[PDB]
Amino acid sequence: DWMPGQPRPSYLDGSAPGDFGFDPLRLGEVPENLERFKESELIHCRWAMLAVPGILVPEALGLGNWVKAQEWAALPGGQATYLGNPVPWGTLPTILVIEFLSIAFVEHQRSMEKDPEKKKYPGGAFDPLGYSKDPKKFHEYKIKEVKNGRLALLAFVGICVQQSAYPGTGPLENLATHLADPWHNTIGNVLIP
Amino acid sequence: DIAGLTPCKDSKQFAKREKQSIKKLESSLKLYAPDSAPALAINATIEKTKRRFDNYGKQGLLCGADGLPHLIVSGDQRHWGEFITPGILFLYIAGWIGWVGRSYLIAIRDDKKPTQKEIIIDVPLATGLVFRGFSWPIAAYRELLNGELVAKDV
Amino acid sequence: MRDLKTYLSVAPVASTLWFAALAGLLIEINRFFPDALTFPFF
Amino acid sequence: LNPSLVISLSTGLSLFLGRFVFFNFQRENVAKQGLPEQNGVTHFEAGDTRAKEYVSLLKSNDPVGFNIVDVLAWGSIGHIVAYYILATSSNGYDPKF
Amino acid sequence: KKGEWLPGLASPGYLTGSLPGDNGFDPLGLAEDPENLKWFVQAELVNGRWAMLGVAGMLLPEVFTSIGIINVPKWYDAGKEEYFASSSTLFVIEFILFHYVEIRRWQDIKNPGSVNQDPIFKQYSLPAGEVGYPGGIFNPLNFAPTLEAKEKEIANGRLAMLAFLGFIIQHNVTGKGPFDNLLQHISDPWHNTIVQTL
Ligand code: CLA
Ligand code: CLA
Ligand SMILES: CC(/C=C/C=C(C)/C=C/[C@@]12O[C@]1(C)C[C@@H](O)CC2(C)C)=C\C=C\C=C(C)\C=C\C=C(C)\C=C\[C@@]12O[C@]1(C)C[C@@H](O)CC2(C)C
Ligand SMILES: CC1=C(/C=C/C(C)=C/C=C/C(C)=C\C=C\C=C(C)\C=C\C=C(C)\C=C\C2=C(C)CCCC2(C)C)C(C)(C)CCC1
Ligand SMILES: CC1=C(/C=C/C(C)=C/C=CC(/C)=C/C=C\C=C(C)/C=C/C=C(C)/C=C/C2=C(C)CCCC2(C)C)C(C)(C)CCC1
Repeated sequence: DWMPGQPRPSYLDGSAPGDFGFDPLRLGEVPENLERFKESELIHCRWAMLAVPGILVPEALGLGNWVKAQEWAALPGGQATYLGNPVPWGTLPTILVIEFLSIAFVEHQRSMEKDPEKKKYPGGAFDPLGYSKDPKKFHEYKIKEVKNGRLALLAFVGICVQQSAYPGTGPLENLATHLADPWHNTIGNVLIP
Repeated sequence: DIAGLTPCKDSKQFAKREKQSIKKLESSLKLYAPDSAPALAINATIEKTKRRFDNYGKQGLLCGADGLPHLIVSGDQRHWGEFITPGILFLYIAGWIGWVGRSYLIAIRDDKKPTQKEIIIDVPLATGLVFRGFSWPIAAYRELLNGELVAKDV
Repeated sequence: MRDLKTYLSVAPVASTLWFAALAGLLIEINRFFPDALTFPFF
Repeated sequence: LNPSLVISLSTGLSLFLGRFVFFNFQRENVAKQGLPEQNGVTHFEAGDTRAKEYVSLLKSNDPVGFNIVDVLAWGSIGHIVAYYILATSSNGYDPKF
Repeated sequence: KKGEWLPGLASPGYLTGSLPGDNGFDPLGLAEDPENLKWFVQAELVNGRWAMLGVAGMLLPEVFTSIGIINVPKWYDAGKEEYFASSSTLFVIEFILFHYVEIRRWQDIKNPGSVNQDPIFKQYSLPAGEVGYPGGIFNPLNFAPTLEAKEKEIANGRLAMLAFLGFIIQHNVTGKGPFDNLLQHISDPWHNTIVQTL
């Protein structure tokens, strides 16, 4: 239960992966919407579980924050630099057309297939090691995935809001500012400027 | 300052209005004797004019190019006394009036002739209800949560 | 007597007494605190 | 920088997407959408002599049904995207970071 | 005969007398609805308890300062002082902690007995008490929550709430603190009254 004392909604039984009973606005009132949301949540969860590592790992190295690592395209003659080496296709029109064709194709494959559990948990070629072998550990990993994903989503909100509270900063740079003085460099100073 | 305005304590037109107003009253004063009653009346109006202009300039009122106090109702905390604070005071009084009148209409709606107590006021009932508006934001808020403020299906 | 008090509770008489008391109060308020475009007590 | 290069690449990719990628979604959506109808019946059946769709021009020996109109639609996409790319490259516009 | 706030006036019907501190006092009829009465009972308890701690923390450090034992800032000047943390950080700590505690108490107000157990440690739960009077770890000395005892809690809370209402309004018009006001009054009460202060 996400809030002990509150009665659970009628349609949230507790069987679905991540079913802690959270729907105050009753957005999943319709099973069509609820099933579509169950797919869309995992998509956001998985994009965030790929984003957060890619957002904070280059910062630990010599590369700047994720906001400045997407800056060459602002100026005319931009040149991308993966690992400090100027890649030849660094121009914005090149990457823009490349990302459009590839991302649109792959993400549209998800639209053309409605099961609608293939839209959630496809597997097959996407499960070579076969962690879906046991329908109990596979559902346990479903719980592990949705909680890891919600954790990464909350972290992505933190990164973006911190980026707003400190324009042109890094998440780990904000962490170091908090480590310098946790009692004088807290959100209270941006909550109470 | 805000919106290009200058505070009335700094505006020259504001001080020129105070001068010309006082000098106009003094021009009316020379016609009468120093011990006269019109003289004490005009002198009191002059002192009342000085008090008014000084109070406006002291409480941070902003003046335009015309030397007249302009009010800023955007919510800027430097001028809450110009709208938000008197507005909250009004909403307290208005809610008081409406809540007391509503309590009266509810109390007489079950009378044999409810129209009788609407054209002939039941002053005892009124005097007992006039002080319920003192806590009107509370009694109203509770009636909002308990479904007592709005008639069901109308 | 009771009929006289019932007459004093009629709508116009109650309105006059109520509005007269209200008019006198606002007059004395603007007499001890004349002008005032703002709420100065902050 | 070359108009033929941008126009051929843009139109070629547009026709490629519309034939092999965005084809089944477009056809199933235009099937569930249907023909526009007045008073619960098509414009032609109601009595509009000029509202009969030209199935002869829609005839195509293509295995999937790509006809002239599909070429015209996705080709117009390619040329508009091409001239957008060309016009955005020649203006020399640059914001300020 | 449960105690009459006004010896002449009768007690309202909805105020039975089963509540501690009941004296038949509700002229405006704010607790006519039993649900409003149930909510306002908790509001009186929490407001009275905070007022009791507040009045103590405002008066007792100041009298000990004016006597000479300690030198503690006054209750209105204690905020401007410098502390080990930024006042903004102190605010966020207090907000988060109360945003957890007050909502846990609120779940008991709506649904009684629904938050008696620790969610971290499954054991170590609270025994069943009444709303506003949580047992278990909240009563370590194991006193008896009864009448008089609860009536004295409400009575001290009412006087402390009036005491807080006095402290804030006094400090506004008199400039100094509560104990300084009492000393100024004790020196010459007939010439150091609210009549003289205004
Ligand atoms: C877009 C991402 C997304 C989506 C699609 C879902 C979808 C779903 N969630 Mg989930 N959730 C998310 C993010 C998301 N969640 C995040 C980030 C968290 C961590 C806080 C959670 C934590 C969570 C819990 C604990 C539970 C769910 C549950 C559910 C399911 C039922 C709720 C529902 O039907 O509402 C549908 C949701 C939407 C339609 C998304 C609406 C988005 C709105 C418009 C904007 C959100 C405002 C946001 C607060 C802004 C903050 C930004 C910041 C700058 C302030 C459902 C399938 C419940 C469940 O039973 O799981 C099966 C459940 O118990 N979620
Ligand atoms: C910790 C997060 C997490 C968790 C617990 C799961 C859990 C699960 N996933 Mg999932 N997934 C995730 C993240 C996660 N995923 C991310 C970020 C993506 C990319 C968008 C995907 C994309 C994905 C797809 C397409 C599918 C699944 C499937 C599944 C289910 C069975 C497969 C499995 O168990 O894999 C095991 C997971 C692990 C062994 C995690 C260890 C891997 C390490 C820790 C990665 C760390 C390296 C670095 C940070 C990431 C770089 C890797 C990158 C190059 C891919 C299972 C419930 C399949 C399914 O639904 O079954 C039917 C399915 O088809 N996942
Ligand atoms: C909570 C409270 C006070 C809490 C104070 C605190 C925490 C103080 C904290 C600090 O000071 C310290 C300790 C140290 C300082 O350095 C810092 C600060 C921060 C300053 C007061 C409540 C105070 C609450 C009060 C005064 C409530 C009064 C309610 C009344 C009188 C209602 C009566 C009636 O409603 C009935 C019952 C029936 C109706 O029909 C008629 C009417 C008359 C309406
Ligand atoms: C802040 C501000 C502002 C803004 C505002 C806004 C924009 C808002 C709003 C608002 C709104 C939008 C509100 C609402 C409403 C709604 C509803 C829905 C209603 C209601 C009411 C009622 C219900 C009532 C009841 C009663 C009472 C209680 C009293 C007496 C009696 C009666 C019955 C009347 C401005 C800038 C201007 C100025 C400054 C300040
Ligand atoms: C034989 C064959 C083939 C081939 C084919 C081809 C090659 C074709 C085509 C085609 C094409 C290639 C088409 C196109 C295009 C189209 C269109 C239809 C167009 C257009 C244009 C436009 C529309 C324009 C507009 C404009 C203007 C006018 C000006 C301004 C600008 C703009 C741009 C806007 C293959 C082997 C493959 C297969 C089998 C068969």
